[PDB]
Amino acid sequence: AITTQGKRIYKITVSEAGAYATNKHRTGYRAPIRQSNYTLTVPYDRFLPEMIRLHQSGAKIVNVTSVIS
Amino acid sequence: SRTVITEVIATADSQGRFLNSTELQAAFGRFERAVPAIEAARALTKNQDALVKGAVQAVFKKFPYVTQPGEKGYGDSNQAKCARDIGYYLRFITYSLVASGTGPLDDYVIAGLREVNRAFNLNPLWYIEALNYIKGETGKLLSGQSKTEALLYIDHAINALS
Amino acid sequence: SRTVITEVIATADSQGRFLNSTELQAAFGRFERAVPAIEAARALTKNQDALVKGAVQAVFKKFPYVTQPGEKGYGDSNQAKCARDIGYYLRFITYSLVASGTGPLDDYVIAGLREVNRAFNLNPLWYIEALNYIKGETGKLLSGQSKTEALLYIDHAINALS
Amino acid sequence: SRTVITEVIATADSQGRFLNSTELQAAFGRFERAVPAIEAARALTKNQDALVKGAVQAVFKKFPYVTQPGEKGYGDSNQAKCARDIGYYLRFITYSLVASGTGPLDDYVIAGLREVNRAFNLNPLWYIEALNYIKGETGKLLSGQSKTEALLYIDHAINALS
Amino acid sequence: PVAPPLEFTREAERAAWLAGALTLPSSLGHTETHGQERIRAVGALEAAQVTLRAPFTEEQFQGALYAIYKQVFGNTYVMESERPTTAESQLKDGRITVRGFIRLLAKTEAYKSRFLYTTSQNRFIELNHKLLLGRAPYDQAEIIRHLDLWNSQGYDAEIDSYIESEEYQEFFGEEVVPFFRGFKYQVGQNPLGFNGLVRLYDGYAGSDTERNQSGQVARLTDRLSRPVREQSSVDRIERLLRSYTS
Amino acid sequence: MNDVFTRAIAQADLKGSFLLESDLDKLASFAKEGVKRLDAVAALTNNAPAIISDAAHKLFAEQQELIQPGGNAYPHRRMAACLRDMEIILRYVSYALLAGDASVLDDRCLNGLRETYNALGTPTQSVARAVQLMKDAAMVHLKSTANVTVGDCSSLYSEAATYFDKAAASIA
Amino acid sequence: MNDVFTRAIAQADLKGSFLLESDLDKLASFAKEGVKRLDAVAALTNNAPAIISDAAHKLFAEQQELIQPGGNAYPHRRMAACLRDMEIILRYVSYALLAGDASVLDDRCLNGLRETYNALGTPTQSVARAVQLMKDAAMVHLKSTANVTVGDCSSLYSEAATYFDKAAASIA
Amino acid sequence: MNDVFTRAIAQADLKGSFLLESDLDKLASFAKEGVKRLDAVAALTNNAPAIISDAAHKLFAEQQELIQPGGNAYPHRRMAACLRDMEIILRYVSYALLAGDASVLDDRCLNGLRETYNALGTPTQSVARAVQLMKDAAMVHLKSTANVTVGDCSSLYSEAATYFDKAAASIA
Amino acid sequence: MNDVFTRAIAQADLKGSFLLESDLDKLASFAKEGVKRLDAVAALTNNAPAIISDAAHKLFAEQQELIQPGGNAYPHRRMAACLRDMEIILRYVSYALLAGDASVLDDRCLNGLRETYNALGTPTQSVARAVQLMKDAAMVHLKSTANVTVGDCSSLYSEAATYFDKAAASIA
Ligand SMILES: CCC1=C(C)/C(=C/C2=NC(=C\c3[nH]c(/C=C4/NC(=O)[C@H](C)[C@H]4CC)c(C)c3CCC(=O)O)/C(CCC(=O)O)=C2C)NC1=O
Ligand SMILES: CCC1=C(C)/C(=C/C2=NC(=C\c3[nH]c(/C=C4\NC(=O)[C@H](C)[C@H]4CC)c(C)c3CCC(=O)O)/C(CCC(=O)O)=C2C)NC1=O
Ligand SMILES: CCC1=C(C)/C(=C/C2=NC(=C\c3[nH]c(/C=C4\NC(=O)[C@H](C)[C@H]4CC)c(C)c3CCC(=O)O)/C(CCC(=O)O)=C2C)NC1=O
Ligand SMILES: CCC1=C(C)/C(=C/C2=NC(=C\c3[nH]c(/C=C4\NC(=O)[C@H](C)[C@H]4CC)c(C)c3CCC(=O)O)/C(CCC(=O)O)=C2C)NC1=O
Ligand SMILES: CCC1=C(C)/C(=C/C2=NC(=C\c3[nH]c(/C=C4\NC(=O)[C@H](C)[C@H]4CC)c(C)c3CCC(=O)O)/C(CCC(=O)O)=C2C)NC1=O
Ligand SMILES: CCC1=C(C)/C(=C/C2=NC(=C\c3[nH]c(/C=C4\NC(=O)[C@H](C)[C@H]4CC)c(C)c3CCC(=O)O)/C(CCC(=O)O)=C2C)NC1=O
Ligand SMILES: CCC1=C(C)/C(=C/C2=NC(=C\c3[nH]c(/C=C4\NC(=O)[C@H](C)[C@H]4CC)c(C)c3CCC(=O)O)/C(CCC(=O)O)=C2C)NC1=O
Ligand SMILES: CCC1=C(C)/C(=C/C2=NC(=C\c3[nH]c(/C=C4\NC(=O)[C@H](C)[C@H]4CC)c(C)c3CCC(=O)O)/C(CCC(=O)O)=C2C)NC1=O
Ligand SMILES: CCC1=C(C)/C(=C/C2=NC(=C\c3[nH]c(/C=C4\NC(=O)[C@H](C)[C@H]4CC)c(C)c3CCC(=O)O)/C(CCC(=O)O)=C2C)NC1=O
Ligand SMILES: CCC1=C(C)/C(=C/C2=NC(=C\c3[nH]c(/C=C4\NC(=O)[C@H](C)[C@H]4CC)c(C)c3CCC(=O)O)/C(CCC(=O)O)=C2C)NC1=O
Repeated sequence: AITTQGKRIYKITVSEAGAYATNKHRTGYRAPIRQSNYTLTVPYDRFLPEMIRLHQSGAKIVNVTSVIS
Repeated sequence: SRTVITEVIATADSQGRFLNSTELQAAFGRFERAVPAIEAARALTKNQDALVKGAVQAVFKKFPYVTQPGEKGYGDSNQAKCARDIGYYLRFITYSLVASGTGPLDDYVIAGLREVNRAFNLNPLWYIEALNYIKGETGKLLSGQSKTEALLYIDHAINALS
Repeated sequence: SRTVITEVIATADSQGRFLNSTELQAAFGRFERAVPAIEAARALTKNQDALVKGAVQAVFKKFPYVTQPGEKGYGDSNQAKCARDIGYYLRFITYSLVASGTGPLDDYVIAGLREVNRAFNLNPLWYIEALNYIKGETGKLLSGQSKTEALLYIDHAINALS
Repeated sequence: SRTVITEVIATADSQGRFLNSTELQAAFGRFERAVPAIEAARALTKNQDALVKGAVQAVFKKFPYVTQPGEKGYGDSNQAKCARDIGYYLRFITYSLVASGTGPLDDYVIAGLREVNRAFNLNPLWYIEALNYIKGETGKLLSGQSKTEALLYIDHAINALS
Repeated sequence: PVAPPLEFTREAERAAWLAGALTLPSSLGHTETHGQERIRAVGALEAAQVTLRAPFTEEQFQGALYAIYKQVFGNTYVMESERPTTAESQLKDGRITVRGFIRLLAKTEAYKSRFLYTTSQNRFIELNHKLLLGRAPYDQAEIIRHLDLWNSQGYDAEIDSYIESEEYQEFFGEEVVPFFRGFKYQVGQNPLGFNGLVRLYDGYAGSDTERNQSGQVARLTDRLSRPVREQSSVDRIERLLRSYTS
Repeated sequence: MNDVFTRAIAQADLKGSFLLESDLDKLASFAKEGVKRLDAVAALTNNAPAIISDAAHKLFAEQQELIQPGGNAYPHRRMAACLRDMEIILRYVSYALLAGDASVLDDRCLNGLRETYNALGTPTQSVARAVQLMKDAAMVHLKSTANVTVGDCSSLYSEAATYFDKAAASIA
Repeated sequence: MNDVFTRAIAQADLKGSFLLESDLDKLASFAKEGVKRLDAVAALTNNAPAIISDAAHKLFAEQQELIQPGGNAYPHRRMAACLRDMEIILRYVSYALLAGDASVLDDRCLNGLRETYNALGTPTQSVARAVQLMKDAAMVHLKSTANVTVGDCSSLYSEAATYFDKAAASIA
Repeated sequence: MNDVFTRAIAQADLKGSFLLESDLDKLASFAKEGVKRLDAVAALTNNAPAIISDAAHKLFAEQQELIQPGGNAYPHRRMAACLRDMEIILRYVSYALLAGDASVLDDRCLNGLRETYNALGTPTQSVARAVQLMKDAAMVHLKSTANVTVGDCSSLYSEAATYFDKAAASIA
Repeated sequence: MNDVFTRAIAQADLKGSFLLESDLDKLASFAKEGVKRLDAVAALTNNAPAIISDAAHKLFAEQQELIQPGGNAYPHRRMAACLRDMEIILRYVSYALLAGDASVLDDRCLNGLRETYNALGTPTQSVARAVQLMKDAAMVHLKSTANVTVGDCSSLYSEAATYFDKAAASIA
């Protein structure tokens, strides 16, 4: 994250609607139950794997904004 | 700020469960013994101003150089700020007594206290001597459970200062 | 094993901190309510046999089909194990009364309850009925405060089974 | 079977009376004697395989012809049967050590030994000298008190064979 | 007619009478009613999970920080000359989760100083598991993957492989402070995961500190060593003999 | 995250002066009924699964479409989660009854659940119906004079009524 | 007829193996702490008339119908048979206590006792009550500390209680 | 872990040799008789609770000292732990049965187990007995000829006997 | 980590028996004088920093080679380590004093302390001497008659002295 690509963090809005709730039901609750919708920030260098991860869990995003630029 | 009640709520919600026998028993002790601390707070709020002057005088005798110029204490405005600080500490001690817990005291004084002493170069020993005067005099105004609750809270404040 | 004492000490140590006023307050409430609870454990230990026998009777009467042959309740061994189980629950109720907390229950009977009751096909309802009975004459046997304590622990056990 | 405790009870019971002093003294003697017997059983149990192999080889030494083709000893099955027989004797000797009585021998080996030795043409001298080997081998395995007990049982089995 | 009527008094009487021999004290259980005393890991198991919800207050936030430091840095002391105040403030408003704050601590120079410089890479992987995950490593599959990831993508990606992992996602997630959980059977482990966490964890009082006599040598590569690469021992023996006989 | 005592302290600190006659008067009045409140809390926590089961049976009684396929609680997991949520709201109502302040329940869940149930597709008036069903069942279980000393607990029945009414209104 | 040693030996033989280390340790511990067993057996033997007489007194005061004309312990012959049965059962309980095993009891005094009593018409409930009364009167003697070195014998008390309960539950 | 396919590969490799024709013959035979192997594995799987419950019943029948107070399996948490251990060993035996070689059972399950139980104080003789009891109660389910084509499967029966014996010998 | 009550419960459970009447008398007597125990714990807590400071002053006056360059406690970090060790050990002694048993010490405080000190090169004799000095500094505060009710607390003094001695002997 030393170079220019590392900066310009982005703000991600994530919703965990039933498409993810059913997968959590079949898998189980091992972290405390939390609200479906929230707002999250992820760096550019780590934007790809984190968003692949949130799609893997089944959560659906609303929109993404740019904190810098 | 939380008392026994709200810490019980917090732990029961944290474990994702209802309130069991132990939680209700601790809340029972707190509810039943809320009274003596309430008369302790009564006796302390009757005597706030006398204690403000007593504490400032005691810290000034123990620290003579503070009043002299070249130190913070010199000046009437700084005298009034000392009086206001000790009044704040006394009010928060009565707040803790009423709340039956160190919650109000802790989050209104202790949270971010050492850094603030570092920043305005306030000696915690000034407040320690003032609160020691408060304790020594509190040995006479209050008797029984109320007195020991007041002294426990004053001792907690003193320990947190050091 | 959670007590008031052990829960307090574990919460304190989890914050690397000494026991403040509130923790000693909870422990004082526990020591003030340890008299009715030890009295209740003494009573339920005097009447251990009557309670166990009555509970086995009540389980059979409410579930008559169990004792008929080709079922779990048939044979001397399984009814001896029934009385053994009810003695276990009663022993741990008295333990939870003495320890003024549900530590012994949660450690012994409720830790891994459903998995054992499932792999041995045991039915929760049998023990719920036995504990409902024990609650029944626990109300009759204990006057006032000890009654409420013993009923709190028996209700904890019943809701764990339910 | 027939041990010191069992013989005491059977004698006190045939006469139809409570256990008087002499019975209790014999019981005490056996109970205090049980320790050396227990570590003797430990020693023989630990050295099971070595003792069995040594006994088999002593058999094949003292009776060289038995290993020739056309007789009892020839054939891997018959060697395995010899090892199994030695294991049986050794195991029942340890049993009789633990019971502090000659019961297990007189039940599982000595009872009906001659008839079954005669039917299969088994030579008693085979097991006699195999037990002699084990007798010598516990000369070093066990020393002091427990050696007397182990030797006593080994030689009792030998006397039963001869 | 043993019992025509409803009342079962004889059956209950005999059941209670025969239950007496069933509750006799067994052989012994002094050290057995808690084998954790043999593990010497009672405190870790009875230390409940510490979390940080959204509406959290000042109280236990310092407690949450203390738990985080005690877990991540071992029992090694952390002088407030080393505590990152900016990260704590970023946590106080929820701009970062507990997971993000733990990522930060892992990437501070205190964490590196303690676990990366004075140590080899095997020890670094073992400590990363024991601290950021709670468990021991299972096999050299994990060690090889993590060492290759380090040498190819830097300490940053190496620590991310621990923090943004799936395992960390379920077991702890966003708002749970890591705890030693290999003592309890975790699904899909070897029997050596529990043994490894037991060997790494020397006690509640002890710690995995750099500044000791031994120089913070590896504890578990010896333990994790044989199963992975000693299946070919028998034939390697003949190869070594063949080389020696020449 | 504040109870009655800490709420009064917060107001006293915002107005900045010591705590006066009347504030400490109501605080002592609340302290004398501390056991009177503990007993209601204990009744709620002891009858919790019973109240949940009764509310489930009723709510599935008058209104049937949820049981039918296509309902928000039709599949077996979804109605399991329905029982989970109704248990959680009952638990937070017990918390509110103990402390005396709706805020701990309100800020934690009342805001979030609204939009969350918009997202999931649950008709909120059914949730409010479940809330009032637990209101009735909990009143039934708490009015029980047996096994405890009698008293004028109308204050606590009223307070629980307010908690359930406000929960039903806010979810809807 | 068995003792604990022969029980372990027979079970091992059925398995077919040498006695395990744990079994050897248990038998050695039984032998070591068996002098307390000798004291308990001597207490039962020495005081046996006292136990029998006290049990008879409490039973016949408690259950009057037996010693009435037409009652089942009415004439001197039936009363003597009653006392003789009590004495025999106590004798075999002391036997089982010394042996550490209830085989002799269940094998000589209880393999055919319920059927015998039923075929004689004797109330088996009263016989079980008599056995319990002997149990109490004999515990009063075992717990005595006179003439002996003070120690802990809770396990022996529980074992003797289980033998009395075995008799009382295999008669009734 | 390795099945028998990758055993053949590894032994072909570490001598730098292509797989022989004979080795391909044995592996093709393994593949053709594979369907019977799937039947055996499914028999172990679908009847797991039955096997585990039967083995547990027999185990606590033989040595009651586990379940009585002061015993390893007593406090009703350690009972669940016992059943879970037996489930795990059964699961790994079925894995080794599907694979064809004991790599799964001897690597993922049996490496650190004996001294794990030594650390916990658990008796390992009882655990080995439990494994053998599961072998007995699982052969009967494995031989069930109902609802399946009939054929000779003594090979797989010997295979599963060897795997259970291997687990029991490793653990003890 | 077991208070007096849970230690007694564990012993009772191992004996497979209900809690005796004498044991309940012991626990009732403990819980009766428990206010004295609370006072002692509050004196160890309220006057803790004074105890650590005074004990450290006496320790570093009596034994000067620690603060010398090359000494074990020489730099600032090692002085802070000294102070935190002493505060932790005083904290754990207060914990044990409240609980009533040294279970908290041998579970958490002293779990691997000697191993740590032998790894760090720390002289364990110095740490034991520091714990002794904390004992002397803490007895003064515990015996402070001012601000409490007058009553004999010799049992608490002996118990706390045993706790400090046990901590020193475990460190030594
Ligand atoms: C069919 C033939 C037959 C007879 C005759 C008979 C007598 C008899 N004597 C008994 C003991 C007794 N016997 C007596 C008689 C004494 N009372 C004193 O005034 C006198 C000095 C003395 C009589 C001369 C007493 C007081 C007892 C009470 C001992 C006990 O309580 O067990 C009892 C036990 C009843 C009980 O304990 O309440 C009976 C049944 N039993 C029989 O089966
Ligand atoms: C603050 C504590 C807390 C609460 C209160 C809470 C409620 C809650 N219920 C949910 C799903 C649900 N909620 C319901 C219940 C509704 N449908 C019908 O049964 C009823 C009319 C009605 C309840 C009375 C159902 C059926 C689902 C399942 C939706 C799905 O799985 O897709 C969800 C979405 C994610 C999840 O399944 O966990 C939340 C957040 N969650 C929390 O962490
Ligand atoms: C520490 C706490 C503890 C509890 C609570 C406990 C319950 C318990 N009871 C058991 C026996 C049993 N329990 C029952 C059911 C009972 N018997 C019937 O007469 C009644 C209808 C019914 C009681 C109301 C049966 C039928 C068995 C033996 C049969 C089997 O295990 O499958 C078993 C299995 C152990 C064995 O095989 O003997 C457990 C685990 N065990 C514990 O160690
Ligand atoms: C950062 C400091 C550090 C280093 C460098 C290090 C080396 C290292 N070498 C390893 C194995 C190995 N090492 C080698 C290399 C050797 N074998 C050949 O004969 C060569 C002659 C010789 C190289 C000069 C090989 C081939 C393996 C793999 C062994 C196997 O998979 O069985 C491993 C374990 C698995 C892996 O390869 O990641 C480590 C960690 N460990 C450390 O803590
Ligand atoms: C550990 C949990 C706990 C329990 C079980 C408990 C029972 C309890 N009930 C009490 C009296 C009481 N209990 C109640 C509550 C009942 N009155 C009825 O109307 C209602 C159905 C019900 C309330 C929902 C009342 C009103 C009193 C009289 C005290 C008062 O408020 O003036 C008291 C005070 C002494 C006395 O009995 O006179 C206790 C300690 N206390 C506790 O800390
Ligand atoms: C001839 C028949 C015979 C008898 C009567 C006999 C008694 C006897 N009791 C002994 C000790 C003992 N005796 C007892 C039993 C008593 N203490 C308990 O508190 C109970 C009150 C009671 C048993 C219920 C105990 C506990 C010991 C000490 C055992 C030990 O811990 O070493 C000893 C060992 C030496 C001694 O300390 O005196 C003997 C020889 N030995 C015999 O060969
Ligand atoms: C994936 C491979 C794997 C295996 C096989 C495994 C075994 C295993 N069993 C355990 C517990 C246990 N297991 C048992 C079972 C024994 N008790 C009786 O003797 C029975 C005869 C016998 C069962 C066959 C008991 C009693 C415990 C708890 C021990 C204790 O609390 O002291 C534990 C300690 C963790 C826990 O508390 O659950 C392990 C590691 N772990 C693994 O990762
Ligand atoms: C859906 C997953 C799946 C299963 C379950 C499966 C088993 C399976 N076994 C078959 C035949 C068979 N199954 C068995 C095994 C049984 N016979 C023996 O006597 C035992 C009772 C027992 C094994 C221990 C045998 C011996 C055959 C005959 C095949 C041959 O001649 O080798 C067949 C072909 C006949 C048919 O399709 O109806 C299948 C599909 N294959 C699969 O893809
Ligand atoms: C269960 C709670 C707990 C305890 C008890 C504990 C003991 C403890 N003391 C330590 C360091 C230390 N402790 C001391 C203090 C001792 N040496 C001097 O002789 C003093 C007189 C004496 C104080 C009484 C010193 C000097 C060190 C540093 C030694 C070194 O760096 O080599 C360390 C190493 C941590 C680090 O790397 O900084 C531990 C784990 N840790 C814990 O988490
Ligand atoms: C934070 C909660 C809380 C605490 C801890 C508390 C302490 C407390 N101290 C008390 C008196 C007392 N306190 C003490 C103990 C003292 N005796 C002296 O020698 C020692 C310096 C010291 C103990 C080492 C004694 C002896 C009494 C008199 C009551 C009795 O003897 O049992 C009492 C009983 C009321 C009385 O008779 O005055 C309490 C409740 N009060 C509270 O609300």
